[PDB]
Formats: sequence, C-alpha cells, structure tokens
Amino acid sequence: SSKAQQLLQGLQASDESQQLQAVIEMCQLLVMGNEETLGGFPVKSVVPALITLLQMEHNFDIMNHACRALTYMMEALPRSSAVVVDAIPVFLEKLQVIQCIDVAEQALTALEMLSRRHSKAILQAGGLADCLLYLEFFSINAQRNALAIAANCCQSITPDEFHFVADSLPLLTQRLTHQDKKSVESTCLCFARLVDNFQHEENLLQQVASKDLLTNVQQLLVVTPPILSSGMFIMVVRMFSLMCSNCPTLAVQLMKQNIAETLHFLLCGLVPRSPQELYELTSLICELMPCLPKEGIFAVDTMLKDARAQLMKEDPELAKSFIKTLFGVLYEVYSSSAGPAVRHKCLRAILRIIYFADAELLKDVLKNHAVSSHIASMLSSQDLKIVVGALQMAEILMQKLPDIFSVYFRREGVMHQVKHLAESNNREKIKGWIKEQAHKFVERYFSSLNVLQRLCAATEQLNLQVDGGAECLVEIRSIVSESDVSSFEIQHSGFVKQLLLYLTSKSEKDAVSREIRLKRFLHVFFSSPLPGEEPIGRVEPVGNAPLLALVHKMNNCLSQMEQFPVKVALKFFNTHQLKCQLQRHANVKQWKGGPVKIDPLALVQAIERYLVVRGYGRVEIDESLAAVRHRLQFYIGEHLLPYNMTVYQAVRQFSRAGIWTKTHTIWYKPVHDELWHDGVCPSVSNPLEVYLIPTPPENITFEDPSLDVILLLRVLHAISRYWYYLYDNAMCKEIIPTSEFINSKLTAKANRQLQDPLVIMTGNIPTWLTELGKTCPFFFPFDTRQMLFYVTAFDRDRAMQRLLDTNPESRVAPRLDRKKRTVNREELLKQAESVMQDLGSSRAMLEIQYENEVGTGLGPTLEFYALVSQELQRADLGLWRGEEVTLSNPKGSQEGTKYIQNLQGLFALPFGRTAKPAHIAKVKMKFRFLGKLMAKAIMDFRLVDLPLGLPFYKWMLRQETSLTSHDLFDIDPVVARSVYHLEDIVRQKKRLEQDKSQTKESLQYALETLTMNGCSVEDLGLDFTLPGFPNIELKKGGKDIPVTIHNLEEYLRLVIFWALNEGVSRQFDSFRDGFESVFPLSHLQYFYPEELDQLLCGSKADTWDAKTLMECCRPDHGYTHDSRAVKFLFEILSSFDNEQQRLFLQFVTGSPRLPVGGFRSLNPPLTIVRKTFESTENPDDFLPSVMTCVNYLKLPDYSSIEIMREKLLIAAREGQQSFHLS
Amino acid sequence: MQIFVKTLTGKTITLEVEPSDTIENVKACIQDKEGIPPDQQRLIFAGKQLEDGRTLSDYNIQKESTLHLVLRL
Amino acid sequence: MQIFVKTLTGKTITLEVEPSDTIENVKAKIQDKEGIPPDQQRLIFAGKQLEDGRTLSDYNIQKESTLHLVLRLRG
Amino acid sequence: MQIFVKTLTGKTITLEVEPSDTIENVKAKIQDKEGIPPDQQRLIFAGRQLEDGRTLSDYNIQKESTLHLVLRLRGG
Repeated sequence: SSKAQQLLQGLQASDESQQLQAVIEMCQLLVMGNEETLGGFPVKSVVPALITLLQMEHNFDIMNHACRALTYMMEALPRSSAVVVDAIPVFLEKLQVIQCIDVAEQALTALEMLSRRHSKAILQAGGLADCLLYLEFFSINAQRNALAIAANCCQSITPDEFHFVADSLPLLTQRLTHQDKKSVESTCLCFARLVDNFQHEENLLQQVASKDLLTNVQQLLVVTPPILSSGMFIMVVRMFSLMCSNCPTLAVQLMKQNIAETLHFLLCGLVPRSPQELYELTSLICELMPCLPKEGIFAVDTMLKDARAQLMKEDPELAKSFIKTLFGVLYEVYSSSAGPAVRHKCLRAILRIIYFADAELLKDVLKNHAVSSHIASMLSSQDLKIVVGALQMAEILMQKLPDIFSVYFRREGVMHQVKHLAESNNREKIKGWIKEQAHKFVERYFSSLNVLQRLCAATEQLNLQVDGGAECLVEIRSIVSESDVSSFEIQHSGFVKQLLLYLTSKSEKDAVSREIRLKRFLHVFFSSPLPGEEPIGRVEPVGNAPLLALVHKMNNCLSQMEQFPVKVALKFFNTHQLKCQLQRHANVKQWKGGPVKIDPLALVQAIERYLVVRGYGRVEIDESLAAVRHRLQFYIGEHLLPYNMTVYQAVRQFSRAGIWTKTHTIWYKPVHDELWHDGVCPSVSNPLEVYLIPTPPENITFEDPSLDVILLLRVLHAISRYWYYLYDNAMCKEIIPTSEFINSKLTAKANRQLQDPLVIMTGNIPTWLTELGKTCPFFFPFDTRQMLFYVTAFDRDRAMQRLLDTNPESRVAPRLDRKKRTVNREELLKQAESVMQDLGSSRAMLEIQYENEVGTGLGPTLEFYALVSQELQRADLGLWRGEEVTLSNPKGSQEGTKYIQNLQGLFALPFGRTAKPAHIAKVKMKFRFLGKLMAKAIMDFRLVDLPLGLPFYKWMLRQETSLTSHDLFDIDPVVARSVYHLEDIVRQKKRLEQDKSQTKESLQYALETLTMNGCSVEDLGLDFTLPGFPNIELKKGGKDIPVTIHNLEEYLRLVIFWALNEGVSRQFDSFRDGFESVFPLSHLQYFYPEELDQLLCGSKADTWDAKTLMECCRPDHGYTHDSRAVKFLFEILSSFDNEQQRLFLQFVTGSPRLPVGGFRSLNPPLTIVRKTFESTENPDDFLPSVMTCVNYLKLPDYSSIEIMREKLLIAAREGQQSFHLS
Repeated sequence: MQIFVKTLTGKTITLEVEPSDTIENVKACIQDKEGIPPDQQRLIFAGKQLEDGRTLSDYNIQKESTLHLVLRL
Repeated sequence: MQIFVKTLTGKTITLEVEPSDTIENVKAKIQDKEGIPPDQQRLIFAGKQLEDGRTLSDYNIQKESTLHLVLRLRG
Repeated sequence: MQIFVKTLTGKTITLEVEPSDTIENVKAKIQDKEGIPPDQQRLIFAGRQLEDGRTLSDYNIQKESTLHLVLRLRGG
C-alpha cells in the first residue's frame, strides 16, 4: 500500500511520461499480486483516477496500458467489479469509432469479463449493436469474445425491449454458418436463449424464426463430423421443440421443409446416443403431430398427471409422407430403450400417429411390425401409465380395423389379459376407470387353434410317471421349428416346467432314469448317438439348429415376460452433511458433545481416528496414537460394522428422508497317504450334476414372473458347455457358442443402470443385477460384466474413476491418495519384492519413479509393470515349461539371457517327493510374489504382459477337479498322443473282456496279442515315471514295476493326476494365499476361463488401418487434415508385423498393450503436432518427440516416406527405458 | 530447454520443456510435481497473464527463462 | 587411439579422437556417423553424465575407452 | 484503373494504380497521399491480408476494387 499511494499521486499528475511510468508500474504491481498480498488497496479513489486518465485520446500508447490496467484490476480480485464497472459508456463510445485495433480488442476482452455478473447495465447501454458494428476485419481471438458478450447480453432480455437486437438478428443468423466451433456454439446459444425467453409471445417467435435460421440450423445439424457439442445439440433440439409447440404455424412451415428426412438421418442415417438426446428427439417428433382430444375415452389424462389439424384437413400428402417416413424409426427406437421417460414419450407419439392416421396408411405401415405382443406385455405392469396407454391403443386400433385385429389379439394373449383385469383418491379413481373400461371392452367386443392343442398333447406326454418314448420330443421339435407359436401359448400350456422336470429330476418313482432321458433329449435335439448304440469311433455330429431355435424362442419369451425394475440430487448430496449421535453400549469416556460431523461418503476408520485423538479411547490432541492393531469397535444392533463400509450405507441397511433427517445411534466398545501306497486317485468330478436341479440356487432371492425360463436356460447352457462328460468317448466342443445366449434387453437395462452417478455414489445396485451376474453370467457381454465387477468390487473412488475414464459426463471429483517409490534398473526383482511386501495391501495408488530420471507419472509405472512381467520369465528360476529362446532387441546386459517361451501357454512345473526343501521354498516365495503382483495390478487398472494358459485360469477359478485328458493338449502336446492311443487300446481291452463266449487261456492270449502300431506294451517297456521328467515316481516302487495290459487305466489316471493336480498343488496354494492378501478370489466368478486374459493383459493383436484411425486421431498445431506428413505417418504405421507395433506402443503410451476397444478406448487421443526448428538446420536429421503422460506426439515435417521409415525405427529402438525429459 | 518457476512463498522448481509443448501440459506437470490443481494456477510472464491452449513458441520463451506462478482463492 | 561409442541396443562405432577437445567436436563426429541432432544426445561415462563445455582431460578419459550413448527423446 | 480504400474511420480514398504495380507500390502511394508509416498498416482485402511482395494480379484485384485499410501496432 505504501507504493500504492505513491502510484496514486503519480497517476494524478500532468506530465505525459510521468503518467506512462505510473500506469506501467500500476499494471506491473497489479498483475503479480493476489487477494492476500494486495489487501487494503484503495479502489474507490484509484479507480476514478484511472477512468479519468482513460477519458482522454491525445496519445495512442497509454490507452492500451490504461485498458490493460483496468482489466488486470478486474482479474486480480473479483470484488472491485461493483465500482470498477462505471466506464461502460466510455467503452461503448470507443467501440463506435475505431482508431486502433489493439485498444478495441482490449476493450472487448474487458467487457466480456465484465458481462459475467453485470449484463443489465450493458443491455441498458445498448451495446448489442455497438459490439459487431465492425465485427469483420478483427482478429480471431476477439470474435469469440464479441459473440460471448452478445450471448451474455441476450441471456436475460425483457419482452419490452426488442429494438436492441432486431437490427443484429440477421447478422447473427448469417454468422450461424461459420467454419469454427466456439463462434457457432455462441451464436447457437444466443438464438436458444432468445427463443426460450420469447416463448409466450407468438409474434416475437415468428420474427426470430424467419426462413434462413431454420435451414441453416438444419444444415449445421446434418453435416458431419459433429462440429456442435452434445449439450448444445440438446439445446438446439429443445429450441426446435419450443418453436414447434408454442407456434403451430411455425411447426407447419418446418414440416413443409421435409424435416422428416433430417430426423431420419439424425436417428439412423440407430446411431448410439445419450438418453437425453433421444428424449429431446422424441419430444420433437411428438410435438410435430396434432394434439389429442380431451373428450371421450381420453378423460383419464386429466387425472393421470389449431393449425396442424387444419394442415391435415388440407392436402394430407405431407402428413402421410411424414408418418410413413418416421413410424418405423420411432418403433425401432421404442423397442431398443430402457428408461421411464423415453418409453412414455414414444408411447404418446405412437398413440397420436395411430389415432390421426386413416385405415389404408395404418394397414400399410403395420405390416412388418409386431404390436400385439408389445401391447400384451405392457398391459401387466406396475407403472400405471403404460397400462392406460396400452388400453387406449388397443381400443383405437381395433375400432379402426376390426377384421385384421381379431385373430392377432386372441393368439398373442391380449383378450385373456383384459379379462383378468376386468375380473389416496387419484389411485382409486384411476383403478375404477381401468376396471370399468376393461369391463366395457370385454362385454362389448370379445363376448363370443391346431397349435395350442398340439402343444398341449405334446406336453402331456412329457410327464415323468408315464413313458413316452421319443415321439413327444420330435413333435415338440417340429412345433418349435416350423410353426408360428406365440409367447402366450407356451406359458398357457405348461411346457417350460415340464421340460425342466424332464431334464433335471431324479427319483425312484420316475418311470425312466435320468440318463436315458438326457440321451433322448441329446438325440432329438442335436445329433448325438442314440442310447444303447454308441459307435465304436468318435462322436462328432454336425446338426445343431434345433437347439439354437429353442434357445432363441426361450430368450424371446423371457424378454416378453421380464419385469425387472430399473432405477435411474447431486447438489443435495454434495452440500448436505450427516449428523449422528454416539452412545456408549463402559471403561471409555461417556459421550456428551452431541452431534457428530459425518460425511456421507466417510468411513468408520475416520470416526475411530477422531475418537482416539479426542481421548475417548483411553482406558489434548495427540498424534502418536494416530501414527494395523484395532483398539475400538463400532456396532449397530447385532451386526458388526466392516471398516470398508460407508456410514450412509450402514444407516440405509441397519437403520429415504429419515436417513438424512433423523438422528442415528452407533455404539462403541473396546476390542495315511493312499495315493503313495496303493495308487488310488480321486474320481473326476462332473460339473453338470451341480447345475441339474429343479429348485432355484441359494444365491437367487428375487421374485419375478419369468424365473422358470431363466432356470431352463441355465440348464440348457450347462448341458451345452458340459456334454462330453456323459459319454465314454467324445471331443470337447460347445454345441452353441456362448455369444448366442446374450439377451438384448437385459444388457440394455444393465447398461442404463450402470450410468447413473448416484447409484455409484451410494453403491445401491439392485439385488437382481448382482445375483444374475453371479449366477447366470451368459446373459450379458464382457463389457457389462467388467463394468459391474469394477463398480461393485472395490471402493467408490475407483468406481467413479472408471466411470470418468469410460463415460465423459454439482460436479463429481474423485479423491485418491498417491504414494511414490523410487527404484533402480539393476536389482529390479528385489526392489519390486520389497515394494510389493511393503505397500501391497495399501488402498492407495502406486506410482514409481526412477533414480537417475526426472520423469514422473503413469508412464514410469506402466514401464515398471512391463519390466517385472518380462523378468518373471527367466530360465534361471525354472518355474514353467516350454523352450529357451533369446529375446529380440535386448538391452546392454540383457543380451544372451535365456527366456522361457511356449507357443500354447505356460504351466507350472511339478515336483514329487524328492525335491529339496530350499527349492520348494524359493518356488513358493516366487509364486506368492506373482500372485500379489497380479492382485495389485488388477485393482489399479494396470496391464501386465504375462501369457498364461487356460488350466492356470481354471485353477484360479477353483476348477481343479474337472481336468480330464482333453486338458493335456494345452500343456504338453507330445504326451497327449500317447495318452489318447493308450485310451483307445484300453477301450478295446474292455470290449474284449465284455465277451463271455471264450476261455481263460483264449482271453489271456487275446489280451497279449493286442499291439500298438505293430508293437506290444511289453516291447514298449515303460514304467511309473511321468514321461518327460525321469525323476518323479507316480507311486512308491515305480522303478521295478513295468506297465502291462492288466495295469494300464491306473497308469493313465496316475499320469494325468500327477501332471495336472497332484504335483502342482502346493505351488497354486501359495499362489492363492498370495492373491487373497489383496482381494478375494470370490469376485472373479463373473468371468470365464477364456475371458480372464482380456481382463489381465491387453486386447488381442490385430492389423491397423486408416479407416479405424480416422475416428480417434486428432492432429493439430501445424498438422491440419489433408496434409503431407500426417498422411505419410498414417500410411507408414500400417506396415508392421505387430513387433514394431508393440515397439511404437511402448514408445508412445509406454505399455505394449491396448485397452479393450482399440484406438478409441484410449482416454487421451493420439494428438500429433509439429516441432519448431531453426531456419538453418534441415528438418530431416531430427528425431520425433513424444510426451507419454498425455500422449502428445511431436512429429517433424519431412519430404520422403523412406526417411520417415528409417528414422522412426531408430527413434523407437534407441530411446527405450529412459525418461530424461519432463 | 530448462525453465525455473517460483512462487510468492519462495521456492525454485525446475522443469525441462520443449518449444512445441503446450501451456496446459506445463500446468499439468506442475500439478503432478506439487499437487496444485490446474485451475487456481495463474501463469504470468513479461506483464501478460498467459492463457491456455497456446504454445511456448508463441511467447518467444528462450533458454534459461524464468516464469511466475501465482495461485488464487 | 580409436575410442569406441556404443549405442543402447547393439551398435558400436569407432572414433579417432584428439587428446584435448571439446564435447561439440565429438558430437559432430557422432552426428557424421549416425545423424543425432544437438538437442537429444547425452553422453554417460563411468557413472556420470559428461557435461558440455569441458575437455576429456578433466574427465580422466584416455585412449581406447568406451562411451555409452543415450537419446533424450521421451517424456 | 482506380480502386477504393476504406480505413477504420471510413474515409473512402480513390487511388490510381496499375495491375503491374506491387502492393509495396500501393503502400508507397498511400503514404504519399496521407503519410501512414509502413510498419503500421495491415492492409486486408476480402478478409485476407495482402503480402507486400505480391502484385494486384496475384490477388485478382480489378477496377473499382474496394480495399480495406487496417492499422496495426506492436504486440508484447
């Protein structure tokens, strides 16, 4: 302030140089300061002096500095803009006539800054035309400021004043077609605000609309790629909705301009869109159509809560064209959504279209569509608006066309539903109206067939007490394949329950055993051999169509009857906080403070820490106790409170408006080896018998009218996956690929439920979704299951981070910790082990720095994960099978180091009973480290590069007891042939022994005569050592016991058991112990053995091409589209064999993997820019630059593709494993 | 090239950038290295309040240059 | 006197060097060998990065030695 | 041929030039008529700034052309 006063006296001077120095020092002091430092500055006296100094035009260099000083005064502290904002007339007058461009630009910037909080003053000053008097021949950076101030002035405009914007309306209307983005957005926002504010005056809307604005907005919307953002897209569509609704003549004019084609192009061109966009588009479509009469059967609308008609009464060609154009698209949108509001809007639009159309048009349009099924399905719904809509639609449609809709309703199950319906005040009134209307309908119209009876006769023969042979099954197959049975007759005639009890029943009272029934089903559907006539060869049928047809019919039926509820505020949650009362349940101090601050997202650990610090934990603020062991515990009722649980969830569950209002109380209180001797092994488990049960599993608790179909589909999926366990010989192959079981509506409902921020804030995913995901995972694709796993498996911060990284959307801001460790590139194993042991279980993200590097961020961590993953495969440790290879392009010291590589996969080596304990201890420690590393990598959304095999994942998912001989092909190929041939021989042995028409000597001679490729078992001379590892005994004494025909099945079983389960048991037990120290294995039950690879490592490798590259790549900063270097690089990228692809990925992103989805899934798109060089050095001998933190590529301009190729390879190869620039 | 940034409290943080970089990238690096969110950060230089979305080549910043960082409340 | 310069992966280049000289001359020779600009190349010797503007005499660099090459590209 | 020049305050100036005359010659004629220093003008025609090294035929400037005169100042 001491210098401020002197600057004031300098400002109040006369010498021009003195004034220039004063203003320069003023701006210098203003820019550097802030609110804290510049406190006490006098503004009420300095500001008028600055205004007076600016009110003079005898010099051109001090005006710029005066405007700059005022602008920086505004920017320094946002408190002076009540007295500083007084020279608005001076600014406007300086804008009227221009002498210098810079002063006008600075005045525009200052005015734009001022307009944020004070727009009424500038509106009264009449600056709407003053700005944009000379809008052209300005700089690019001032046009956006001028348009922003125009929009802010138009934000709050009174109906009384219109002459202030009437002059400039055509200018903005023409400007609405500029090639830039922000200018177009600002002009669109201005027009939207004008239309919204002038909604109750039809004349003003007519004046604003004109005839060029509509067509310009039309071309702006149609032209792609989208130059307009999603929010302003919604705003523009809402402007259309308001103009159409509030002015019928504008709606007619808009219809005359073939808006149907524009809407068709927008909706399909269906392009995936946010629910808000679809809601706005459906509202527009509904508003284009004439209003519904309020008299007649539509009187229920009064309690549930013109010019278009003239145009329809005129030449109806336009209306017919519109209806025929958009009815199909509207129905398609309706049949592919799940949301309370979109469905209602679509229903209203469809009802209006049906009502206002004539007979011929309705007959033509309702040909390739299904309406009766939807009406029947939507009659029975708890939401009591859809029932009324369905009833009205049925009444109107059947009153217009009686003949055609007399058999469809009867077959599809509408008449029965209306009959069932016919057989604190608004609810009663609407119920009474529904009852009366249903009674009138039934009494008036529906008062007084070889498929339903055929199905009933077929399902009568499926009863268990009566034998049926196989004619019933072939009749059912014929009906399912070649007929037109609806989804109502299948329910009406008991078929799903009869089939379920046919397949999954086991009792003495059954006429036919379960095995014969299963064989009969597998013969009628799918071409498996008939029981009792199994061929001596190998089973491999071709036909599988009937099972697919039955599965599709069941899926459609389930989709018809499904009734699961979807449930889709922020300021309330972010602002209001919780207050609770603590009461003793008595060695600790008694609580008397009263209310306790409880954040809605807070955990009980914070409460425990606060209690400990406060001194209530004893048996002054102390930090030693805060700086593991548990001393205090919080209880609510008889249920313990987990540490990883939020107080809001605890109140909701153990203890709505009451959650946030009523006080809650939490109590506190201080805290003979048979295998080695005899040679017997456990039997092979058959997974099918676990699934074959009529009763629902214990995990299922929800009640829905569509549960029997779910159970039948579960049984069918189990049969399809596991069908070769019911035959002595078969090949492993699914009858139906699991991708064909996906339900198109359950997936949509799950995806919609997984997009609400609030249900992830509170973690209130409904029971049905979790239970279905954990019990029947085939109903959803991989992405939905991954999303659900990430949301429900961990804390809320990680879930919201995942949501932000996969769906850009009272603003949410995830909060997380960040702890950094430094390592060295010489002892990576030991340092990684120490880091994992110290910080493995910590709930904070792990970032790793390097000793001689400055770079920090995600790139170093990804590089560390890749290095550790590569290091875990060295041939010195000796943990997996495979061959020894030399890595391509190694480091300085990594050259010559053997690495274990296998073409099929990796499996752990076995040890028997003669292994040194130190070796086993080393193997167990390494396995624990690997398990902990994988568990930590899964949490932090990181990617590894460890090519594991299928049996590894089966072991991980607790499936070690169902490993048959077909699982040796994925481990060791050479021994699989021997095992298969020996099984073929033992089958022949059994077949020979199953004949009683021989003698003992003849039987012995026949057994001995059997040969394998011209050689006998005696000639082979094998033993009880596992092949390939001549140091492991299958059983004690396995050195002097040769293999013979009499002991061959035991030998094969011992080999399989030792090679798959026995010798690799302790290792995987150690792996499970290491993995479960982070998060339990029970959270991986969603996935499948063939799908964990995508979750752990990256996506499958594929060739890159420019067509998919023109979807995420966004070049700028000297590399506009249709340039030379960009196309050269784009062409040279797609010339790799995935090796240079991995090199480029590690060069730019830092990891040799990509997220699921390709180049689009990467949150920071690959942004390519130019690099600045000097005018002397040629722009040819330079290397490209990369910033891995945000994926910022800086690519030098060149002239030859060959030079690009020859320098990119050197850049990738000679610049790895270092961060010397940051 | 190397740049130095200093605050009102008094501390010299050294960064290494390139002329083709972006001011937003520099602010993100400062946020990562210090924890200050890139919303209250104000970068002033030679009297200007430098804006975002531009490059250091525009502001003729050369080797061994000093920048000023002032927060806001 | 044929001092060797070894890159990261596998390449090695001979270089006849004067006893006393600046780093810029050796950099020019390395550029003639490969073509690395004077903006991304860093030299590491023993356990220290060779600072520019000095001579090999003060770095205790004698005849028939090996200098490892590192490119300052990533971020 | 004669062309018209419009500045930031109007003042339509009719200047006689030749198709072979460069933009530098037009600037010299404008300076002779008025006196604006060469380092302050930012002559822009049809929304595009006119390079001094080009000629009228390069910018397709014809008879009765309505040029726009724009001033400029140092940055910082």
